[PDB]
Amino acid sequence: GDDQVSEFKEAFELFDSERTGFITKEGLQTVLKQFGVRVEPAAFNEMFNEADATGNGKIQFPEFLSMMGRRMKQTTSEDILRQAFRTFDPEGTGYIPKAALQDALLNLGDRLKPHEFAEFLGITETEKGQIRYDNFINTMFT
Amino acid sequence: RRIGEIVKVVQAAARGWVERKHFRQAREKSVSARIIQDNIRAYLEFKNWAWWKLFAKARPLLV
Amino acid sequence: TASADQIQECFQIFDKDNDGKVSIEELGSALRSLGKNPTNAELNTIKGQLNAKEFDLATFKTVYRKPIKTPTEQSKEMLDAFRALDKEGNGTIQEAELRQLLLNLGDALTSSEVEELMKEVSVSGDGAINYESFVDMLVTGYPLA
Ligand SMILES: [Ca+2]
Ligand SMILES: [Ca+2]
Repeated sequence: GDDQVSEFKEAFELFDSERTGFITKEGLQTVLKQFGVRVEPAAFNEMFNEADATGNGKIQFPEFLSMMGRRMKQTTSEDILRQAFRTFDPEGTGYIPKAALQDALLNLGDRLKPHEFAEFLGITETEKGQIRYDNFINTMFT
Repeated sequence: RRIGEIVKVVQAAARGWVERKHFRQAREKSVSARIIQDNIRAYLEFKNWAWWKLFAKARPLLV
Repeated sequence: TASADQIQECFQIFDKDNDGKVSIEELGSALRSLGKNPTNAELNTIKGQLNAKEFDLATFKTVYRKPIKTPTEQSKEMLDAFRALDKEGNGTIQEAELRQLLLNLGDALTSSEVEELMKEVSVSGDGAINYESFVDMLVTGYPLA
């Protein structure tokens, strides 16, 4: 009963390419090599231990799910984020005037800080007063 | 007279419609802003997280 | 009828500065936003009872959950009103008369309110509007998300 969960389960399944139902340290090393993600030794132990909440050396799906959910639960699907930008760009321009979003994202809802809104600009304000927002979206769904 | 009295219900319902109209606009803007905020805040929190990098690499392979 | 989550959402939208308070001058607007339509008299009684210049969410919930009329609860009275104003017996009223009544009598609306209402209203070549269609717009238009 949720699209986030199904996506996390699909990912876990790809990471379980031995089909055992769990990820060992040995297996996680292989997964990182497969997908070309580089992690230094300290960061590897940290990431494994983050996922392996029971500390038994094996990451079960529910453990992975809990961890990914904690960090990603407030994200949405690509389509929902696209539509949310479309509120502020009713035509299909792919561009929103930076003074228009700024007042929206800084004043409405759970207001962003100027530094979060500045990091956001660091991604998608390619011109001087215009935000492309696809530069942000595509960094999450490449 | 009696006309002043009978139109008050029409005035009440008219105000209602105007406010519901204004509110749809304001709510659409706030809901959309919230989705964007939630997504930015999350991304900035996990962008350098190894599990994110791995998940992001796997995502195109998922149904 | 608005859920608790919808009532909170609405309140938060009105509470632009996020201090947990909304001006009493916006209580009518906030109630109306969620599909309840107090008359000026009714709203004034409610405001007087609150004896406050602002209200919080708990208050808004309490006020909103009272049996203030929804738009369908006003259909009969509205159609009776318009029928009593219907000179020709053809289901129409002149838009000019409608504007005058809304603006100059009773719980008079503002000019801005009247222009927003009339923007969505079809006027014939003799200046007539179908008042049941107008009532229908008031009752069914912009429903709860
Ligand atoms: Ca475990
Ligand atoms: Ca306030």
